[PDB]
Amino acid sequence: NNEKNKDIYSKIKVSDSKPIDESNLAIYQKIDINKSEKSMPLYRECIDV
RNA sequence: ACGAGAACUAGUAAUAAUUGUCAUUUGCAU
Repeated sequence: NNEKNKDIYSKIKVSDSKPIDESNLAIYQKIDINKSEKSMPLYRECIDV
């Protein structure tokens, strides 16, 4: 419940990732999943499963 | 025909000699 979590932000440190080789890269469409499905006109590249 | 008249307070040598504008202190927490 935001217990001074902004202060602990400085006391928790995350290093960046190691590289991601291409073969795990693929393109996906944005899907608006509601009771009837709809597509978003553009795509986003994503990391594969 | 003046207790007068002559007569460079002159010559030699410097501000020198050893010293550092240094000693610590994250362009930092989203």
